[PDB]
Amino acid sequence: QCVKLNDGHFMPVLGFGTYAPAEVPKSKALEATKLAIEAGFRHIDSAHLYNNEEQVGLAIRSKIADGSVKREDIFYTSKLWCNSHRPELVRPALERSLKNLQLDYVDLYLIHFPVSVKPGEEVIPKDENGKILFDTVDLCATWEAVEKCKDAGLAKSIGVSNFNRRQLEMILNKPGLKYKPVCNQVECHPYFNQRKLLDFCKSKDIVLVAYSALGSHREEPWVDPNSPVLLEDPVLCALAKKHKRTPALIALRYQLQRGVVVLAKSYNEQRIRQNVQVFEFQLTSEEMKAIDGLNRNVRYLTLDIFAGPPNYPFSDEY
Ligand SMILES: NC(=O)c1ccc[n+]([C@@H]2O[C@H](COP(=O)([O-])OP(=O)(O)OC[C@H]3O[C@@H](n4cnc5c(N)ncnc54)[C@H](OP(=O)(O)O)[C@@H]3O)[C@@H](O)[C@H]2O)c1
Ligand SMILES: CCCc1n[nH]c2c1[C@@H](c1cc(OC)c(O)c([N+](=O)[O-])c1)C(C#N)=C(N)O2
Repeated sequence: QCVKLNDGHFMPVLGFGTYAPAEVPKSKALEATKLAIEAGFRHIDSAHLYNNEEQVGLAIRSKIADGSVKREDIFYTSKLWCNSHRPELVRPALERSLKNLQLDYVDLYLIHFPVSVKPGEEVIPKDENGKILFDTVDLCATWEAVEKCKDAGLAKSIGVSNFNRRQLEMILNKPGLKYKPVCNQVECHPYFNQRKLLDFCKSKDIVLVAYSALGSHREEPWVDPNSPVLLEDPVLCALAKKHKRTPALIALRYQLQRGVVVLAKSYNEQRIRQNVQVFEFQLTSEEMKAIDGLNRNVRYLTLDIFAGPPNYPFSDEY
């Protein structure tokens, strides 16, 4: 149920995603994470950006308190947001998360996104023309600060998210590198299966972690409502009928059998319990091939508002 990372730690291959649109009350993140743990999830993914780490920490700690799990049974991910890329601000950011969580460490700390924005409480700072106030930071300097967090034991493992191949290489080949990223958390699903980035990551011992595995939240305005609905896919639904599972479970199983760690968000009890069933069955080679055919090379999450700066990751082929 776990993959071994390049720093020797272990990551459960199924993970619970906690992000939800703003309209959703924070109390739901607490209830949802509790249900997820009760249903079998041991890998919990969140972020400072999501503004729920207080709720997600409470859910984790309450499931420790009622004796369901030990801390060591739980793999919790946080992420450093773009308003704290500056080296001197990395640790205060992790420490703030730990304070909100009331946890002693995170199992995994990621650089959330490679484009930096102006330091401050605002997570998307803008000027009067509604333009983003970008910052200028050497992400290599950021990584060194992130490395010290592992030295200090605040994060057991460290990694990145939304990095392209060249940005991975920038870190990987950096003079005096202490720790490789253990993972690259990126968008991955049958419509955008990241084969080249996946091959690159494997070659360097980096785990690929798939977010928006089910076709994403589809939150407006962030995502075009005209974009294909992954869970309504002909092939996934046919595989679903054939295996007496669901399209969601097919999409999740696909990532597992191709060596990808896979995230899945849900605030619904039934689907939360459904999603852990990913372990109950397997696809054949021929089905895996057929899912491979689904690739459309189109992202649900482009973050156009962050395009412009030299670190915008999605302009390279991969
Ligand atoms: N840049 C980043 O690092 C980044 C970006 C995006 C996401 N993420 C992470 O990845 C997580 C998940 O990605 P995501 O939120 O974009 O979406 P997702 O996991 O691909 O899908 C979420 C949507 O699918 C629905 N759903 C869940 N299980 C289902 C099932 N069994 N059958 C049918 N529908 C189902 C959910 O509805 P219900 O809640 O009603 O069940 C929700 O609307 C996030 O929470 C976050 O942790 C990270
Ligand atoms: C910079 C904009 C931040 C932001 N605030 N609210 C958002 C975002 C976008 C986002 C960015 C993420 O990492 C960069 C991320 O981790 C996740 N996630 O977890 O779903 C979502 C987004 C999209 N698409 C949607 N629908 O809502």
